[PDB]
Amino acid sequence: MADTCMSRIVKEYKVILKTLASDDPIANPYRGIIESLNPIDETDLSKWEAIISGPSDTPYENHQFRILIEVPSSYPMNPPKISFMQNNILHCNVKSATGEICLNILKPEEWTPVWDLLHCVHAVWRLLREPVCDSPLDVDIGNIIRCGDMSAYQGIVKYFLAERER
Amino acid sequence: KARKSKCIIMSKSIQGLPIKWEEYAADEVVLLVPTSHTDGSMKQAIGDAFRKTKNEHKIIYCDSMDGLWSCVRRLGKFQCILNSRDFTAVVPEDIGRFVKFVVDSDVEDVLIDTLCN
Repeated sequence: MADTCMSRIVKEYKVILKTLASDDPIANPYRGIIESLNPIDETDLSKWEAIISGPSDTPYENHQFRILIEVPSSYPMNPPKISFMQNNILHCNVKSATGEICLNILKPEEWTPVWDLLHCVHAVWRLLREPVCDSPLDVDIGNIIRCGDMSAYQGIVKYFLAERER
Repeated sequence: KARKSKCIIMSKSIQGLPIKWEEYAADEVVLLVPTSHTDGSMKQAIGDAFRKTKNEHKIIYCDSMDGLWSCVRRLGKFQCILNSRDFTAVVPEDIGRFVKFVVDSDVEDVLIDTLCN
């Protein structure tokens, strides 16, 4: 360790504030992608929240999503646990009602202690551009895209997002 | 008082009903248009009435039946209204697990009655 996890996360906290404090796209490659990323309560760096914006040319365009990030006491040896809010998005790889996410770089086999929260939140964003509807957490949204029905895919997602603002 | 949430499958015969859509556009309705079985795009007046109150997002165009019935499943609205005669089993055996009340009618009084409550 709870020692080296804490120093790692405090390094990251500085890098994060410095990165996201800029509107210059070389220091900040995450402009318009990650709107904010901070720990929910500063006495507890084990819990964080993030806001991303939907990637362009997807039905997530022009909407924001809040993401919860749990850092286990064994970070960065194990990945964080990342999820959406419940009933906040509809995606092949998200179990909507729980917000659970299936993201490959978070799996034992694939995780590198080199990746950080920024890389994990970016990868979640990347997932809204590039779904993997072949092993889906949401099997009905999976079945749409696996049938190529792009009109239904864009319609249902836009329906869902518009109706969420209401 | 309380109308029930609705999933409405907009085949030709349903598009043809004399319904003042401005009146239901605000409600929790979803319109699933089967482009597979419609000869093209949905009638202008219908699109115009949802558009007028910014409920245009409640119209969803579906390039396939499988895709359409996946939408019905996921949205889970109380009622599901369709006329399976514009498609000739049509309704997947599955549908009653996600939906409370299916109306599959051929009769104008019945369809109008459940849409207008």
